[PDB]
Order: sequence, then C-alpha cells, then structure tokens
Amino acid sequence: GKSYPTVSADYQKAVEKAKKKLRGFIAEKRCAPLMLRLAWHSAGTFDKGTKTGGPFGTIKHPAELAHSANNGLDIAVRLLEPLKAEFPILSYADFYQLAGVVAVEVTGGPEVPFHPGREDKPEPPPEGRLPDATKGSDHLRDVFGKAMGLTDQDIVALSGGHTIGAAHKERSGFEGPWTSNPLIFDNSYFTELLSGEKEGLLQLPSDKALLSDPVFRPLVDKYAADEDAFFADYAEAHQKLSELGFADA
Amino acid sequence: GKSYPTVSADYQKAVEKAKKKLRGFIAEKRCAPLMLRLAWHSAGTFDKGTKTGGPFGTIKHPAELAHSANNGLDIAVRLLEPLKAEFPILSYADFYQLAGVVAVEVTGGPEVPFHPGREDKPEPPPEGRLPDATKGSDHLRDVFGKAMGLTDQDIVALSGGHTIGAAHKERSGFEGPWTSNPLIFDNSYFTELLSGEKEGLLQLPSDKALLSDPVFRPLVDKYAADEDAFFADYAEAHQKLSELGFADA
Ligand code: HEM
Ligand code: HEM
Ligand SMILES: [K+]
Ligand SMILES: [K+]
Repeated sequence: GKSYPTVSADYQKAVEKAKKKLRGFIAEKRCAPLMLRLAWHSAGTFDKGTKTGGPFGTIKHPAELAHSANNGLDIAVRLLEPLKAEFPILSYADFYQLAGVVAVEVTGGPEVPFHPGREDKPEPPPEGRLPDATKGSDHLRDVFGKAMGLTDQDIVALSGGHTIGAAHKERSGFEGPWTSNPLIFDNSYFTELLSGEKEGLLQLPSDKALLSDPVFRPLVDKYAADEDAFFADYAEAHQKLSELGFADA
Repeated sequence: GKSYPTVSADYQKAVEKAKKKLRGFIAEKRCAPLMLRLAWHSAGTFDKGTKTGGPFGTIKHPAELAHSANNGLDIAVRLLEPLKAEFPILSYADFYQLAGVVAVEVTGGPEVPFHPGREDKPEPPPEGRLPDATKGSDHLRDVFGKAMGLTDQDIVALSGGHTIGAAHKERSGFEGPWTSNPLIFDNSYFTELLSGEKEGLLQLPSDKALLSDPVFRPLVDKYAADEDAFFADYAEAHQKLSELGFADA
C-alpha cells in the first residue's frame, strides 16, 4: 500500500550518483555485510501499532548507537560520513537504506528496488526492539510480525542476509561467518543450516529456530533448493523492510 | 472529551467499599504521600502521540518498578496487595488511581472526582518519561505538555502534590519534606517556595523553575495567596492526570 513522495530532480540525481559511489566504496572497503546490518538495524525498530522507529536516520544518533544490539555499527556510521557529506541534499535515512541495497547488489545479490523520500526524524525509538539471537520462533514472530508487520515468509528470507558477514565476540559475543564465502550473496546460509554444524561456521539459536518451525522449515528447504526463489523472496522482503513506516506504514 | 465506560453494579459496589478501606488503611499506615506518588508515576508515563503508557496497572510489573524514577514504589505496591486482594473484581489500574484520590482526601485535600473502568494493560511503557528533578521549565513542558497533554496550569497545581511527603536519599538522592506539615494537604508548598529556603525544607531545582517562568510564577502566587483556588485547580489537574489515555485520550 505504498505511495512514495515526490522528490526533486536534483534529489534523484544525487541518489543515482550516491548509488554508484556507494558501490565503489563498499566494494573497496569490503564492508558490505556491516552496511547491510546498518540498514537492517535502522529499519528493524519499526512498531506498526505506534508508528514509531523505522528507517528514518536515527541510528547515527549516539543514543541509538549505544543500544547493545548496535555494537560495532558506529564503525559503519563513521565509514560513511565522508561519502554522505558529498551528498548534502540526501537524508541520512535514504542514504543508509541505499547503502544496504548496494551492499546486497555488490556482493552479487538481487537488485532491491529503491524509492527516495524518507525524512530524518529527531527521536530514536526506545531500545530493545531488535531480535534476540538466543530466542526462537515465537520471539521472531513477535518482532518481525507483531512489531514490524512483516510476514513469516519475510522472516526466513531476511534471515538469509546472514549469507554474508560474520559475528564478532567483541560485538555480540558470537563469533565467525555463517558461510564459507561470506562476501558472496547466495543461498549458502540455507544450505549450511540444513547440513548440520560445519566446523568453523556459525549458527545462532535464532537461525536454528527456522529448522524446527512448521511454517519456516518449508521455506528454508525451498531456498536451499532454489536460489532464484530465494533471491525473489529476499528482494521483496528487503524492500518492505527498507520502507517500514515510509510512504504508508 | 471523556466518555467513561459502563461498569457493572457489582463493580461500582467494590469501588465504594475499596474507597472506604483505602481511607482507613492509608490513614493508619501514614503512607498517603507514597500512595499519591504511586498514582502519579502510574499515570505520568502517558504519551498522547502514541497513546502508550498511562494509568493502566503496569507499575506493579517488576520491569516498571525497576525504573530508577520509581525507586521505593515497590514498597507502595507491596503495602496495597493484601487490600487489593479483597477486591478481585477491580483492575489494578483503577485501584492505584483510587488510592491516589484517597491519599489526597485523607490528608485534607480536595475531593478529586473518580470514574472507574480503566483496564490493566500487559506492557509497561519504556523507561524515561517521568520528569527529571534537576531540570527546569522547558523540560517540564516537554513532559507534562508534549507527552502527557496537560496544561501549564496543570503543571503548577500538580507540583503542589509536594505539599505532602518528602524525598529520601536512598530513593531519589534528595532528602526531606517540602513543608513543615507533610501529612497535611494545603498550599504550604507554594508558601515555602515563595519565602526562600527555610532550614530543613526541600526545594528541587524543578520546584524552583516554577518561580522563574513567566507563566508559572503568577500561578504560584495565586496558589500561595488563595488555598481555595489551589484546591480547585489541583482537583481539576489530578482528575485529568488520573484519566490520561482513559475514556478518550
Ligand atoms: C532474524 C533475527 C536476527 C538476529 C537474531 C540477528 C542477530 C545477529 C547477530 C547476533 C549478529 C552478529 C553481530 C556481531 O557480533 O558482529 C548479526 C550479524 C549480522 N546480521 Fe543478523 N540478526 C538477525 C537478522 C538479520 C537480518 C534480517 C539481516 C538483514 C537482512 C541481518 C544481517 C546481518 C548481517 C549482514 C550480519 C553480519 C555483520 C558483519 O559481518 O559485521 N540479520 N546478526
Ligand atoms: C513536576 C515534576 C516532578 C518532579 C521532578 C518530581 C520529582 C520528585 C522526587 C525527586 C521525589 C522524591 C522521591 C524520594 O526520594 O523519595 C518526589 C516525591 C514525591 N512526589 Fe514528586 N515530582 C514531580 C511531580 C509530582 C507530581 C505531579 C506529583 C503528584 C501530584 C508528585 C508527588 C510526589 C509526592 C507525594 C512525593 C513524596 C513521596 C514520599 O513522601 O514518599 N510529584 N518527586
Ligand atoms: K555466502
Ligand atoms: K503541607
């Protein structure tokens, strides 16, 4: 049900130019997984019932950066500031979601559609809305479903964002990559999830919860078997995520 | 703009009977100021914009009791549990606001009108909405005005609740009573505020802020000069406070 705001031609020019510079920067710095995380944690605080939180620029605020769920994302914010300063017309809100869309594209994933127009809001949401890696399916539906308003299908496909990147013991406490090729966006997260625990590879309890839920497990199976299906469902879910509370939510 | 819900006759019987038992209990235990504080801190978390928080029973939850603003109110909650258990039909939400109305009446203050029907909600609001004693007039309008939706007049009159009770260094860190007769509800809070700092009596920076604001100071002056006016404005404000988010807000 989205109705995206009109933005000036100069604004659209800056988007296009920012998108290209983000590709080169993110590729050079090898920081696509951290930028995807930055985009997700920005959006993932949306609560449909109160219409608070969401991808509106607040993650750069030191008070939101201090949320323990956000450990290490100050690095992300810092890395992007010089480039953002080249695009003063853009909202931080738009800039961070664009970086997430680009992070996915330059690691070889699907092209997530992007619509500009998000405004930078003044107040960060309360801490505690992002998911707890130590919990399971009920918790996941509470956060993605009851708060953000995404579907069970969205939960599984977005979990596949872990196909890139790694945990760090000094940030969450968990450690290592989910896949053997953590700078490559593919369906390997699901393939590893199905094969058991491979030495050196990470599985959060929240990942494992997908294997035991009667709705989530068919989806893991479909994605492990069909990367195209994964990419389609991923692109849908990431667009919805990136637009929570925006242009009608 | 209130439209109060219908409640059963058995519910109204329990209100009337609870009101009388609360008088005797609160008088015997000399805990009227702590019960007023309990009622206020229950209500004072309302945010009109999101319609979250407010006098809906959540302060008895250990997670809300743990808010540092609420230090010492677990005592209040404990004191009331035996009596509440005599009125299982009543919501905790109604019971705590009734105790606040009674606390004011048995110390000799105005009769604040009371309407039953508040429901006990499952989730406590985020911490941090209650006012900071170390701040001033802007802060007060942010909390009472922008969040709760009360008037500048309401802020000054409700500040007069400090005419009963005292701070404790092991609860907020501040210490002592605002008045020489802290179990007597009268306009003495304003009279002391005007006379300067009397030895042994407390003034928070938030109290003092009332003296320097061009809207609040006329009100302090009116109340110090006219206790009847104070009681009228107090009764209005406390009813509005006790009904935030309830029966239309
Ligand atoms: C489903 C529930 C989720 C939980 C419990 C969760 C939890 C975690 C944890 C604990 C970390 C490691 C942080 C560290 O120590 O560095 C992590 C990292 C990561 N998360 Fe998730 N996450 C979830 C969903 C998501 C979603 C929906 C996305 C985006 C589509 C995502 C993208 C990532 C990425 C890319 C990393 C790697 C970061 C890096 O390499 O530095 N995650 N998550
Ligand atoms: C206006 C901003 C307010 C601030 C900054 C504030 C702050 C404080 C503080 C710091 C304490 C002492 C807590 C302790 O250490 O025990 C206190 C106590 C108290 N507050 Fe206020 N308060 C405010 C408004 C209110 C309102 C609106 C009411 C109710 C009408 C109220 C009723 C009381 C009462 C009765 C006590 C005495 C409690 C006792 O004797 O144990 N206050 N407040
Ligand atoms: K991978
Ligand atoms: K007094």
